Amino acid sequence: CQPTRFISRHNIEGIFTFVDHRCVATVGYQPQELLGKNIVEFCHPEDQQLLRDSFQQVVKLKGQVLSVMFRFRSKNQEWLWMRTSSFTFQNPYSDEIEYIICTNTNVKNS
Amino acid sequence: LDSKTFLSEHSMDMKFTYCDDRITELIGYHPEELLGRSAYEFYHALDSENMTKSHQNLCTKGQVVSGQYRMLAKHGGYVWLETQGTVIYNPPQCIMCVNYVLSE
Ligand SMILES: N#Cc1cc(F)cc(Oc2ccc(S(=O)(=O)C(F)F)c3c2CC(F)(F)[C@H]3O)c1
Repeated sequence: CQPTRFISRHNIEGIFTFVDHRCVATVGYQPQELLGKNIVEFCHPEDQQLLRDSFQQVVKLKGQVLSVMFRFRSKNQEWLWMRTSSFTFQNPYSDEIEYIICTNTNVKNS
Repeated sequence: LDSKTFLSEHSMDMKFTYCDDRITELIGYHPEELLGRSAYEFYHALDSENMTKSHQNLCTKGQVVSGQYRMLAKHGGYVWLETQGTVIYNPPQCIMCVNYVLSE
């Protein structure tokens, strides 16, 4: 059985700048209910600071993978355990600000 | 009443841009730690869609009363509040929030 999962892109602050439509079946929101909002707003209070320090760190990790587990508030208002694997991308033909590519999977905490 | 009432100001994205210091005696936060953060970060999960709805009324009407919601306190637990919000448009420029704490 496939794990349920969607790709997103964020700015270094955590704001969703791109959301793959596989999100509907993963967390139940439409892409546009996510776009423009910070991923930390959907995060469990006890996990918000981890997630913010995760975003801060992924940019110092030289484009390598950072992974984080946290509880994400589904459109049912249930807390779903998420594993987000993220890494930065920066086109080396440019000196534009790097951004953050995430893959987001509903996992078991156990 | 009065000592349970404080103002905050928000950008159109709901981020804090200003808060009365009185929030410190009531909820524990320092106004400076609030700035740049969405109101969203702070609601109880069970209130969140409701606030999104009050928000939409605020944007379409220009003023609204939130009705009752919970804010996660600085040192754990949740405080109940009721807020009146008012959009300041110029020639939307910001949101003024009058926030009344219902509970300890
Ligand atoms: N938790 C919390 C909390 C504690 C506060 F002191 C203010 C606040 O923010 C609002 C608290 C209430 C409202 S509202 O009454 O205007 C509507 F959202 F309910 C609003 C906001 C932000 C806004 F964008 F201006 C606006 O959406 C949220």
